[PDB]
Amino acid sequence: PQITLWQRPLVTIKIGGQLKEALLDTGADDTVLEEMSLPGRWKPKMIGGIGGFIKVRQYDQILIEICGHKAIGTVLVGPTPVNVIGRNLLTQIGCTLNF
Amino acid sequence: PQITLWQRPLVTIKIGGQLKEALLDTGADDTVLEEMSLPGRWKPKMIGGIGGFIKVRQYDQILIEICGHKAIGTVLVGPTPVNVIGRNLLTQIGCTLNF
Ligand SMILES: NC(=O)c1ccc(S(=O)(=O)N(Cc2ccccc2)[C@H]2CNC[C@@H]2N(Cc2ccccc2)S(=O)(=O)c2ccc(C(N)=O)cc2)cc1
Ligand SMILES: [Cl-]
Ligand SMILES: [Cl-]
Repeated sequence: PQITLWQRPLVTIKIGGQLKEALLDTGADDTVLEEMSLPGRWKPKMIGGIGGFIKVRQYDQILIEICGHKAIGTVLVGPTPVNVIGRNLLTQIGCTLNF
Repeated sequence: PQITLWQRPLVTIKIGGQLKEALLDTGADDTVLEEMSLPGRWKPKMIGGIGGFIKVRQYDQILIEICGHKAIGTVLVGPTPVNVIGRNLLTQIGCTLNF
């Protein structure tokens, strides 16, 4: 698809058997989602932006489906105010910026 | 152009006659630059990042070039982790997300 930026580029995703709304965010190095359970190992990380930092759990090799595409990547889980899909997974679906 | 996301989408901008590096951020609603001088009067604005909301300075109808494409719009000034070019100017230069 070609997605306009007149509005926030929100997509639905499936992860953990769960459906979630998320922002396609080229500014985010990694995908960050609100508190949820995920399988496997993880490690603690601090991520930050305007307003400061939050602590997240970093899970790797997580299966996610996005716009009918299945991708594998890192998911940061923690108290974010906005779920975003970061570059780490946008590359896997072949997403590019164009003007 | 077409910009992939394996690396941060950093581009050169020109504002106030000076060159600066900035991140193309489709997660940012607005355009937020590091502390700098801009002409005219400003207005207060609160923007929300991952660690919370903060006040920044809002300047309207400011000329700014993004990768050589000329724009004129709202530029916010404040303690942003990096210069970000948000949807208000990305739409202006005709930028979309594609996959
Ligand atoms: N309103 C506006 O214009 C606005 C809002 C908010 C900001 S921000 O400063 O917060 N900012 C830019 C940013 C921050 C840090 C590095 C490079 C660029 C966010 C916008 N897109 C990416 C950022 N994030 C997603 C987000 C947060 C809030 C609203 C919408 C989207 S995030 O959750 O901070 C995050 C941080 C870091 C990582 C990581 N390390 O992977 C992942 C995620 C700027 C502008
Ligand atoms: Cl103020
Ligand atoms: Cl604008």
